[PDB]
Amino acid sequence: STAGKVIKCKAAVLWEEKKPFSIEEVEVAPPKAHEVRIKMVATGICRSDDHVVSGTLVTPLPVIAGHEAAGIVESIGEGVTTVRPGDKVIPLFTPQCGKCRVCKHPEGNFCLKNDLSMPRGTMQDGTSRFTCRGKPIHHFLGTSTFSQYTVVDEISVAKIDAASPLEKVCLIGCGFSTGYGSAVKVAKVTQGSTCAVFGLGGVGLSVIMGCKAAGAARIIGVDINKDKFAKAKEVGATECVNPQDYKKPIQEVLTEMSNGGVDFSFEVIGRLDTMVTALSCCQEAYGVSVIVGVPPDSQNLSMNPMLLLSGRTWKGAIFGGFKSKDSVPKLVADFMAKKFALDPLITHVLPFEKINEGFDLLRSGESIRTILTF
Amino acid sequence: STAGKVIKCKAAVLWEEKKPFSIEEVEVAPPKAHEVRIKMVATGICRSDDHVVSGTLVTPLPVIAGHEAAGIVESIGEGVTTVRPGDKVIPLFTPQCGKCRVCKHPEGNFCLKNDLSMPRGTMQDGTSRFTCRGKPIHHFLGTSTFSQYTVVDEISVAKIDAASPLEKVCLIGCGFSTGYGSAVKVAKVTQGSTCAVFGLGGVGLSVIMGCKAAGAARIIGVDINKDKFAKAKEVGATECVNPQDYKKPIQEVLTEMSNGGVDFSFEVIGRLDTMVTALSCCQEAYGVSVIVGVPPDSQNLSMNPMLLLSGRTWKGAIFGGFKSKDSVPKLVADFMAKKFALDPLITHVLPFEKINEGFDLLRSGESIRTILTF
Ligand SMILES: [Zn+2]
Ligand SMILES: [Zn+2]
Ligand SMILES: [Zn+2]
Ligand SMILES: [Zn+2]
Repeated sequence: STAGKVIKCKAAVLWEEKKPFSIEEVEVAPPKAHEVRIKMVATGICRSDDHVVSGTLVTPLPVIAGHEAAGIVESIGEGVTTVRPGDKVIPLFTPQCGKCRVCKHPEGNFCLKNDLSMPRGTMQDGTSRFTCRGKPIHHFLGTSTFSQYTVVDEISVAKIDAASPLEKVCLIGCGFSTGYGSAVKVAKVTQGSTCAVFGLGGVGLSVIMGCKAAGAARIIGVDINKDKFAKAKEVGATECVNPQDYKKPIQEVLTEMSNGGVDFSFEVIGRLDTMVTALSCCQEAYGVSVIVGVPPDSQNLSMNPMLLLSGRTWKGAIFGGFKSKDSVPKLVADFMAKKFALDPLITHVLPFEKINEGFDLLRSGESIRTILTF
Repeated sequence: STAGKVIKCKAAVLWEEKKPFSIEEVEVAPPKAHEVRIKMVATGICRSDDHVVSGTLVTPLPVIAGHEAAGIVESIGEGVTTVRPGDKVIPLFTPQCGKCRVCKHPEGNFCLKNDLSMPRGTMQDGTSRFTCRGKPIHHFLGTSTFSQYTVVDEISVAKIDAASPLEKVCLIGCGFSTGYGSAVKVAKVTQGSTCAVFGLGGVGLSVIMGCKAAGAARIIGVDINKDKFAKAKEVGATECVNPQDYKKPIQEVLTEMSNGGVDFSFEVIGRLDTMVTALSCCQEAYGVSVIVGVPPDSQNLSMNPMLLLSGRTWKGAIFGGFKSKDSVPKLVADFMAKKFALDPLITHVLPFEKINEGFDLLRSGESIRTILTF
């Protein structure tokens, strides 16, 4: 009954930088060929949406942010074959065109048809499917999840298990997959190993879960916030050290505990200094260090190349290294299996009209994760 | 007839820093348990021996440098089982104890019983087997190859094919294995791939040979010395670019030629800037960059962590990543097979008494490789 025409719903529009979201009434055009229209059930509030707000992550304004969510398909345009109206889904911030140099590469996952490198804030056709009173509103990463309805290209959507709690699995859209995959697919943690995770936030907790799934024998969780240590242990950290309690550099305290250094270290905070530190606390001969995120406004770090000469590996990734369309479905399946748990991460569920409030919880504080329900 | 007592031979002793080598008469004590005495047939002159001279690579003086050579066993001490008097060998700058955390690791190769990290300039027992007129002379990396006779621990020696041209295979002791292995074992180049090698010197030429053995489909050789380009092509480079001819940064010219960037890049010069450049000219989503060497006096490089975030890998290694004792024997076997050639690298053969002259050829110039014969 909306199957073939415009929709009128409320979306959180960012007109200007450093301005709160504006609950507005916008019209959502019907999906063109290979586009899919989804009715949002829940969306998480991720750090990267706040960067849009600061002007740190530069993308065309006004826009409709959000990228970590789950929904239900309302209508699909011409040529769509992967989803059907009524199907559960998760929109993908990192596409899967399935045909670029990267999609075909057995390891690569940063699909070339992504809108994060040189942001356009459009659909693959270069047009916006949103208007606010005659004014065109830009998309955010082919997602725009801070809307009751959104349109996404077919390469930016994944069909998941129909019995999926969408108020929980929305995590698989960013936060969880990003940390989880960093462990299991980027570092490729091995059983019996020792790992160090710098930052015990939500992505942080997801890395620990990965390291655990992977089979690590020890997981040192490091944060300067004692308070964050309980969940970490509950989720899998075997130990937790507060760099603030030692009279010496933790790379040292860390190299001493692991007797030589850890097998894998994770810098999940995005700090430059911490990036180097984690590189160092790693076994000099065969240690692997993974950078989970770096603020979009990061500067150059200072390092001694000698750190790599001994035998260390330094890696990075977007979306936990997962081939998005192939993998999302699988993470739900594993969750449905009772494999991993997602609850420990959800610290707040607010109705969607209270967005800006969610952002406050995020901005100055302890909010592991805030889920917005529609 | 020397089988169980001191020997008197000539060695190149470095008494002081920034002083030429002194052809001297020194006595070589007989091998203790698990030590082996070797009669040198030839030794290459490697860049790292000159660092000892500048004071850049800090090791106890006076010392007997050299570490890239081949010889014949004269006597073996108690408990030796791997070599027998008369056997061809290659002394190993990077040991193989076979029992440290690193020897047991399937990838690690930087044996923990190495003398490069915290140089002692002794034997595993902490004693020197050299004296010059009553004065003790230090060892260099468990090797000291600038001597007619040397003593090495059993973990620092490899037995090779008895039909081996030792005036050619001495290369497998440093120079060749270092570049070769960087390709075939550290980057683990794959067939059909595109590679970029920064620096067309000897290790440089060995990386190109590796990339070729490995099966690359394209090999861009980069150097600011047009003159070095012929051997590179002869040895395997499909193309050669001189950064000096473009009006733009080669990371760009390079990203444009490889249409996205190379699969693997090698920084074989040891320059900080070049280190970053090679990181960048690599496919953002799945490109691997390998650092073959860094001067022992290197400073911190400046970099944007964002380079790794997309999906790139940054690695380093000592001795081409090869498990020394296991591998050396195999590189001779492959050479004996007609697999790879070593000649193109040997640009100079000088009798050993003319050491300092070899160092001149090295120091200011084009000398791919200088082999010293005893
Ligand atoms: Zn693609
Ligand atoms: Zn996110
Ligand atoms: Zn060892
Ligand atoms: Zn060398």
